[PDB]
Amino acid sequence: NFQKVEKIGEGTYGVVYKARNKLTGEVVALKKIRTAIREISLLKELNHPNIVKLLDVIHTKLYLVFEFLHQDLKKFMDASALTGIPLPLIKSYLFQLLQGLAFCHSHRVLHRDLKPQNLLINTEGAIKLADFGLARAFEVVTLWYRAPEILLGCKYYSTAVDIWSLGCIFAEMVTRRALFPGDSEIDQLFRIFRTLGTPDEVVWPGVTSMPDYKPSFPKWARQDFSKVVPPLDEDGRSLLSQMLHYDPNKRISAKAALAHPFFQDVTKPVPHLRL
Ligand SMILES: CCc1cnn2c(NCc3ccc[n+](O)c3)cc(N3CCCC[C@H]3CCO)nc12
Ligand SMILES: O=C(O)c1cc([N+](=O)[O-])ccc1NCCc1c[nH]c2ccccc12
Repeated sequence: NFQKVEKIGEGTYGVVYKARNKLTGEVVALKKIRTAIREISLLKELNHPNIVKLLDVIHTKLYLVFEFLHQDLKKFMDASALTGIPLPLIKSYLFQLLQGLAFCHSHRVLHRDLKPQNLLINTEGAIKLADFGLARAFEVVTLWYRAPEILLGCKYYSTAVDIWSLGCIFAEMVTRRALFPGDSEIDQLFRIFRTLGTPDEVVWPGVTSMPDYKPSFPKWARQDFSKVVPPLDEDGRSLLSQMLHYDPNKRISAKAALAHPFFQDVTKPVPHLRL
């Protein structure tokens, strides 16, 4: 084979290896997965600083060669759990991720499975989206970041599902605890309901006609964001509240989120990375 190879983890659609090109010496990441071959390959020339670069596509069964990043945000959050990630770095990372989402959404590409392990960081302060759910689009599953319209059975969900996931990640960076740590689809939905209130037609028109909506759902009252992400200042809570709107049509877009006052003082700090 063309590479020398070491496992780094499991994406949603296949296993990921750190590897060195035998002839070139390039250090890269290889994802092994298992027409569509087409639109994936366009993504080689659609590049953004906050999206992981796809280097090559190879089919026998399907290999994807990516640039290599040195840490993922789950490991970085775990490493930072005793002290917390500094607010300026949280804010820089959120801003960068919204830039990546604005870009891919503007090209009508959804991610669909944002989670801390899929967000990759380097020593220079960048963070990049990875592990796009693009294989269906063209070992226990984590539901903690799933938008409620997905859980309620919406077939044709939108770019808003990514804003929801990013909102959950934002909250988790701030509080150092997962916002909605469910272990089943209904447990995930009811954890969301218990925190944000059971949605109704007032806050989410059409929710009661969603495929998996049940009139027998318990009706929980909404608690206040002061309780949900206490340390976060009012600008951060306002932005988070707009990222976690039940109605996908009221939920803030990535482009709109970038203009939120929370980012008026955004900067690009350097993380303390132990590699
Ligand atoms: C795009 C392919 C890729 C490139 N770098 N990289 C990294 N680098 C960080 C890193 C390096 C060395 C050891 N560790 O533990 C982390 C991790 C990672 N992933 C996290 C773990 C689950 C699989 C996979 C998901 C997201 O692609 N995927 C990638
Ligand atoms: O990230 C993955 O694992 C992944 C998986 C599959 N797949 O499984 O078919 C396909 C593509 C993937 N990444 C592409 C990253 C990418 C480069 N330029 C872009 C421009 C817009 C949106 C995204 C990108």
